Amino acid sequence: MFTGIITDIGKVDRVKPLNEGVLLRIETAYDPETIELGASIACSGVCLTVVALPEKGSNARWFEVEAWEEALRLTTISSWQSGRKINLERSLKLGDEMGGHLVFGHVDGQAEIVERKDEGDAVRFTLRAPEELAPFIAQKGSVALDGTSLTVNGVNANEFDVLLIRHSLEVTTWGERKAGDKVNIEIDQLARYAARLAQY
Amino acid sequence: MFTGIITDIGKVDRVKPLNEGVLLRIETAYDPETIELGASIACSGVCLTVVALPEKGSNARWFEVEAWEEALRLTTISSWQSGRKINLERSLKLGDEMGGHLVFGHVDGQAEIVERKDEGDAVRFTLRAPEELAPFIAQKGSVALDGTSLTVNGVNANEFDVLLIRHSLEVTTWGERKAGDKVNIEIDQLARYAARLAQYQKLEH
Amino acid sequence: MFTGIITDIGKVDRVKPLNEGVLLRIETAYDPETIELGASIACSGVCLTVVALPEKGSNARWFEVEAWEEALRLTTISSWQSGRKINLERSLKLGDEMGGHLVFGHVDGQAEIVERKDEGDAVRFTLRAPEELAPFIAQKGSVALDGTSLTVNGVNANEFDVLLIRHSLEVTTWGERKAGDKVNIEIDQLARYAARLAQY
Ligand SMILES: O=c1[nH]c(NC[C@H](O)[C@H](O)[C@H](O)CO)c([N+](=O)[O-])c(=O)[nH]1
Ligand SMILES: O=c1[nH]c(NC[C@H](O)[C@H](O)[C@H](O)CO)c([N+](=O)[O-])c(=O)[nH]1
Ligand SMILES: O=c1[nH]c(NC[C@H](O)[C@H](O)[C@H](O)CO)c([N+](=O)[O-])c(=O)[nH]1
Ligand SMILES: O=c1[nH]c(NC[C@H](O)[C@H](O)[C@H](O)CO)c([N+](=O)[O-])c(=O)[nH]1
Ligand SMILES: O=c1[nH]c(NC[C@H](O)[C@H](O)[C@H](O)CO)c([N+](=O)[O-])c(=O)[nH]1
Ligand SMILES: O=c1[nH]c(NC[C@H](O)[C@H](O)[C@H](O)CO)c([N+](=O)[O-])c(=O)[nH]1
Repeated sequence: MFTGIITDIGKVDRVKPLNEGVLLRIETAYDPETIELGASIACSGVCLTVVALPEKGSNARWFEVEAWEEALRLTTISSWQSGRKINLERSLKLGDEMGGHLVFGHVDGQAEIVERKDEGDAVRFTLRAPEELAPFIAQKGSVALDGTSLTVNGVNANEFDVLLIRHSLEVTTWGERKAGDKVNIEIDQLARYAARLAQY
Repeated sequence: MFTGIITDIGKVDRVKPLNEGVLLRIETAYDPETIELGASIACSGVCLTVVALPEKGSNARWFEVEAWEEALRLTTISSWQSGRKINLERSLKLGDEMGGHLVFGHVDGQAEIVERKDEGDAVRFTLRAPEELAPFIAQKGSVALDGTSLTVNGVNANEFDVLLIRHSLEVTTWGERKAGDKVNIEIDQLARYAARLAQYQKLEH
Repeated sequence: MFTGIITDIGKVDRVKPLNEGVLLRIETAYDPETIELGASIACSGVCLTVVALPEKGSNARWFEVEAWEEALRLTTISSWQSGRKINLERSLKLGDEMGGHLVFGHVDGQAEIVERKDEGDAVRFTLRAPEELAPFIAQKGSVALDGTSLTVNGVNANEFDVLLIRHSLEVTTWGERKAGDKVNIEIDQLARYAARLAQY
């Protein structure tokens, strides 16, 4: 589990093909001495488990993860190539506060940025989400876009807007986002359960 | 408390029947110096208390647990024989990373594997959950199956699917699971809070 | 921080009025050499700081704490008189085992015991929760009642059930608890998250 508070901008070093999957090497500012093997890291909102770390003595700062069929089909990982900057977040530690938005790294699909407009030192992004996600939006709660916890402001069916503040643009990949870009979308976990309960 | 991140594959050494209970001796890779009597260890998702350990200074690596009436009835434990491989997880300590979700080790019942499909080096498992548990299983939600924190992908009535990654298949008992097998199911406690608010709001109006 | 695993039954020796507060002197079985000035101790679920200790060379086994407006308003502290037995728990350190659940020692309010019923070695307590907390008390959920980590056995409107085992009744103030008694209530992190989302 995560909080959607991005702590690093990672970089895709290499993409290696696996049997119906990809091996991703991600460059990070995180100390590999603080990353245990098997740790869960949210990579642009995708929960992935660390499978390899640099050799003892090596000055390299990377971690390796494996993205399989569900992650490839639904997430932006399908388009990831060497040089791609990605949002990073470490798992929530027992004792730390949960905050206003829990993020599990279970992305529903890809939302598309249709408009980017500057509003002072902040940037308003207008997005379109897959049709099936529309009833979860309009509820105007919090959403995880590329692993970033964001408040849903205006809504028109499957179209919605988010306001990215100066700090968020600086410390996340949102500073380089533009119209046409695909982002990972994760609907609020409690809202998922509430909607599933409503079916019965 | 647990997170559903399996850290060892234990092996059932001894199965001893007691008065409405069973004494289980589990061989483990865990350091005996890290385990004290009264410790809680999730055994294939079942929270069990350590009742016996090897002698002070011994190199033997095992721990004993007792599964009573509730555990024997709701869980897969009733079928556990000597040689059975089980998923193991230590209780969360202050400051430990919660890699999965909040897992309590309180198994709600048993889910049956209806299909095992290869997805390259990953494996898709289709499961049938008890009817009562179905409203708590949501698409892209969390579930603890044999104590393993997993993302629920598709859901159709009381049937749902999960994708077991290569890493999980290698470090858990999921690598040997097949169609027809019964697994321990613990629905996400977060779903109970959604059900509670909906129950309170219904009683209100 | 705390886990809800009570380690001592303290006794209130003195209740002294302060300017906009209350000073409490608590007798404890804790080793006096292990209690340092400024240490956090959960007193019937209320996180309070040690303000005074016995002087150099004294054999006395007490500690002093100060309760302010928030604690006096929300907790049972306002009703505490000399001779009152209270649950005690020392603060956790990074890496400590957590036998109960995550307890911050920040009580949300007071729950009232409406019924006490024997069930073999165990005792079933029925409690009335404040209306603001009631929609966030769910079955199988963890709750801190008088600082004791307990599982919610059943729910019904504003009422909920907890089952107190023989050991818990023996080592905590729950053994002397009766119908009509007010207890401190602290909802867990999941309940707090659900309450925060409903508030938003
Ligand atoms: O393919 C993977 N999926 C994993 N999880 C599920 C994944 O997050 C979802 O399939 C994705 O978010 C799309 O829903 C992984 N871990 O959890 O560690 C992992 O390492 N690899
Ligand atoms: O720019 C924003 N940051 C927000 N949150 C903080 C953001 O998640 C972090 O700054 C970022 O993840 C980097 O840590 C928002 N909400 O939480 O709703 C929001 O609407 N906009
Ligand atoms: O039978 C037992 N049940 C226990 N707990 C409840 C058990 O987890 C559930 O009965 C089971 O998960 C089914 O719901 C134990 N501990 O908690 O330690 C234990 O040692 N033995
Ligand atoms: O195989 C998977 N592992 C996952 N997580 C990690 C898994 O719990 C551990 O690898 C395992 O418990 C061993 O530590 C998943 N998600 O978290 O979503 C998932 O969907 N599939
Ligand atoms: O009145 C006090 N409140 C304190 N904390 C907050 C207190 O726990 C809450 O007000 C109470 O639990 C009600 O929410 C103290 N410390 O933390 O040390 C203290 O010493 N005194
Ligand atoms: O009597 C109980 N003790 C429980 N836990 C142990 C209790 O917190 C301690 O015995 C006590 O705090 C003294 O250390 C319970 N749960 O944890 O759920 C419970 O429901 N009932």
